[PDB]
Amino acid sequence: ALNAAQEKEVRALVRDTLVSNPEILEEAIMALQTKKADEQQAQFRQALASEHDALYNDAASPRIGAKDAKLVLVSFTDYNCPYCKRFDPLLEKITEQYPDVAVIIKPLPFKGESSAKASQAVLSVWKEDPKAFLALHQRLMQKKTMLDNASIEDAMKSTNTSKIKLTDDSLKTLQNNLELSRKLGIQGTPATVIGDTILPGAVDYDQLEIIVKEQLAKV
Amino acid sequence: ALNAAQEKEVRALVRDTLVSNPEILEEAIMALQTKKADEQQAQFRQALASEHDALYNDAASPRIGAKDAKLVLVSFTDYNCPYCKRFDPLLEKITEQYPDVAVIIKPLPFKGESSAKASQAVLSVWKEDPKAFLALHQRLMQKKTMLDNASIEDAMKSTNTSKIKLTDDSLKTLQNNLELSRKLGIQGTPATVIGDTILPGAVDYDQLEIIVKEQLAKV
Amino acid sequence: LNAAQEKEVRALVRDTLVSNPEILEEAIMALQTKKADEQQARQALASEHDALYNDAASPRIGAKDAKLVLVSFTDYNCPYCKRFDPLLEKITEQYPDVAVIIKPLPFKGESSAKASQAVLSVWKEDPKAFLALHQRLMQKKTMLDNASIEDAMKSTNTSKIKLTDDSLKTLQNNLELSRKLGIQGTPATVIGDTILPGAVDYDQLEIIVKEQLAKV
Repeated sequence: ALNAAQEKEVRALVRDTLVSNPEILEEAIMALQTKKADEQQAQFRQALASEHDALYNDAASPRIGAKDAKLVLVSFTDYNCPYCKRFDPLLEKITEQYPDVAVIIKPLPFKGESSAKASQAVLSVWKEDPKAFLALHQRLMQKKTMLDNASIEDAMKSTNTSKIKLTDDSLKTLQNNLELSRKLGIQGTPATVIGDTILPGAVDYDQLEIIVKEQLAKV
Repeated sequence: ALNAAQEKEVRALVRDTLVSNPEILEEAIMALQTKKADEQQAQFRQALASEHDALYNDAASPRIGAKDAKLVLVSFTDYNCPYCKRFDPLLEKITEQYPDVAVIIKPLPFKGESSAKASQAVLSVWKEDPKAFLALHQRLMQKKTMLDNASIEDAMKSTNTSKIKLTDDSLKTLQNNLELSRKLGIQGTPATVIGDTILPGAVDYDQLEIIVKEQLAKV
Repeated sequence: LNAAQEKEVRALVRDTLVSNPEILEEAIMALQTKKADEQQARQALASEHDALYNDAASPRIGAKDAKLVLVSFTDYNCPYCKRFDPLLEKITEQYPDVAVIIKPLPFKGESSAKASQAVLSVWKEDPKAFLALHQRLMQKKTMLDNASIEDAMKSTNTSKIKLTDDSLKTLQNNLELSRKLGIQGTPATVIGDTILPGAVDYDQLEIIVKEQLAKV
């Protein structure tokens, strides 16, 4: 053992050490990144059921894939999130390889104004010209640099959506995405809803393919 | 209480433990998501506790399944609700496949006049002749268009309950269900209490099996 | 100290966190403000001068006394990074006055963090072997996994080198760095006072390097 008083001082040092040096946390996160484990969460079934219509029946939420689809994934993502930029082509590839599968995008504004603006832009484009959304979506994901208004205008120009107005209705959609994320325990991106579980972060295509196939099976 | 060299060393052992063993972090994350999920559900669970006798001990509320079941679902349903019609067979299937599980029906007058009349009919049947309840319950639930005077009467004719009087007392039980739905936050049908969670809509058999199995284990 | 007590501290770290998730929620909050403190889209590369150019743990391709040092933020699993790396190398080959520092990033997932651990670990212990492993991992056309990484390290005489936990500290520093410079994707190359935001034609790259080299 060790002094019953020393025990409680170690417990406090665990708290003070982590909160004061978040690089410790971020390195621990880096360490967890090297472990190939899907960290699927089932803590939120009730909340997912309770929010079914907000997840899957919101016409303002862009869709990649078939409206006909048998399985719909919900991607909570941020156009400025580096892991998001890399995880999205995997999600896209699922819909290409499994046409029975579609992905609903829920953009989030976590990394600031330009995230909010990009979110606004794609949501607006989706509402006015659904078929032009995917190109703009991809173009934003390809930006290697922190977005700003200039680089968003460029993305819209090179994807012929520059003439589409960013609307106020789209911001209501964005605030829904946010409150919805709040309720599903989603505090980081990318988070992916696949049936009853949430995939709290990005995974390898191999792991994603298996998870889709298992849920695509259940229906 | 603890020297400076050991404070210095407990602090360094925080970083090392977490970075060397990311699994600790993963546990801590799950623990947190569980905390979140539980806190978001606390109001609902308090209500479930407060309305326990109205939920589980009202002899006027019909039951499908063993009176001594280990687990009792509570189905808030409406005979004119088309999703209730798709879902009810799944709830029945659970009692068929899992004899330790029973379902209590809470009929609701949500969709209109014939919803109140249909609820009154099955509640009235249940109390006079419980054995005769289920065939009528099934029959009304099978009807595809909204019920009216004639189809409720035909439903009772084909299930030999036509000669059972629809009581005023049966309406006390109906009003009780309304009260119960308000206090539990049930603002639509179907809704199912399963242990300490509530399914707020129709879900496929598999997803319902998983919740029932899980809640059955915790007993 | 005291090896027995040290065992308990380790188990306390786990039990304290798992039994009180609120500590983790504070810590994430603390991390949030950290990421806020850093994020920023002729600005921040200047502040981050020592991080950029004087990290011993950061691998270098080219002369140690080079007059121009490009900084390559890159990912071993990123196809555009795989195609662009040979071009940055060719620059050092054709312009021995130009060196390239490598900042591996984990953006494309679990193998990217491992590939990054391997090269940073090899650079600390066996710097002579870094370049061979770097090109090897960059020349694989499939997603890295544990097998192809081990296979790549055998081929380059580095299979006896442990992938350290300390190299993750460096990998997290690269994450910090890219936040402060507004680098959200790969490849991205720092050249003088400007950041080249993707894969470009060699001819284009050459022109920019040649001008910055003359600015010195």
